[PDB]
Amino acid sequence: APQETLNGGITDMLTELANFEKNVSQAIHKYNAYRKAASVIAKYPHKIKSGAEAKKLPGVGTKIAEKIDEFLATGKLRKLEKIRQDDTSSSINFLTRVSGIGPSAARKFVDEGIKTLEDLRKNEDKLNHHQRIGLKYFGDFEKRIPREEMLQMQDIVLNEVKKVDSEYIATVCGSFRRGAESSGDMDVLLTHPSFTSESTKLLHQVVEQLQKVHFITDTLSKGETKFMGVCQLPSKNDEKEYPHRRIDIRLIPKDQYYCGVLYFTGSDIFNKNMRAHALEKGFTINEYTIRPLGVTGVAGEPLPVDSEKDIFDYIQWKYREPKDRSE
DNA sequence: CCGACACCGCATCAGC
DNA sequence: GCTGATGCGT
DNA sequence: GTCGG
Ligand code: NA
Ligand code: NA
Ligand code: NA
Ligand code: NA
Repeated sequence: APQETLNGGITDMLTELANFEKNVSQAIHKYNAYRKAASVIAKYPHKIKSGAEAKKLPGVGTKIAEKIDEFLATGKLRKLEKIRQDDTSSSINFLTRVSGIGPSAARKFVDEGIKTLEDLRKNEDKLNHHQRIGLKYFGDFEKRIPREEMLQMQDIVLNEVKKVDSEYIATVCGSFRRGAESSGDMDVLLTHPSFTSESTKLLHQVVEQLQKVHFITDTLSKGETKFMGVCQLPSKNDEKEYPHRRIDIRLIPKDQYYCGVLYFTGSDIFNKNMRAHALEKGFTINEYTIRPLGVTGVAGEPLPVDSEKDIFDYIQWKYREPKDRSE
């Protein structure tokens, strides 16, 4: 985990570029290209001396190598400096930081003169439900969640779920499950023996109880299988109130639950490699199932999975702890 | 050279 | 009103 | 923007 001081200037630059591609130029693939470049460089255990050196890293190509050369010789990048001062682009880029406001909404807003949160605040009528909530908790949503708070949050979630029906199975996934010391939000995977792929309010009852005890404070979206909202830990009489947090709850069929827990636990890298290894072993693993691949490439019916290990067993790969799934 | 870069639930829009 | 497409987010 | 069939 090389200190940012190594190539932080370079990594910051690529990430800033990444954001403008995504939020202003609406070029999602260039956005991911810059992210990938910044990721590989952020991991590089050496202070980069030239673009040629960086180009050796997978994800860093001709254009980025050239930009690195400019940054190393001048300490900046003309194209980035210019776009920072651009009132329109900087505003569009900024507005996307509000949950619910994507590249399209941000452009539409800036086009009609709405460029700041203050502007947004004065124009509630132009915001949909999600966006109003995103505006309401703008600061809180950008704050991270200490593991200690994630544990208290888990305590409430697991308690209320069991209270609704002791047969529910709930698992808080994400980096939190891998042992991370901080999380950006809470991702809860829920299932019930009564719910399977080929079988016929399970989610509603849980969301409702969480609201009843005033843990869940707002709802961004809610259907029969996925809830996205806001929650807040109860504050101690006198204590500063805790920040509002983003929490998602997904109801998944029992027979596909562990493939789900596996995937949403990550990391994104571990998923890539495991899915790779699975292929060569003659298996295709996605978010919902693991299936065998015949000699001509024809996928067969999904294999029974009753635990994460079952998945690991199928592809000959000793079960690895979540704490060791960094890659 | 030029297509891939993931799949999908929900809220909401666009077209009929 | 219904159906499909789009925006957004994870 | 980068990769690769
Ligand atoms: Na490269
Ligand atoms: Na946003
Ligand atoms: Na954003
Ligand atoms: Na019971």
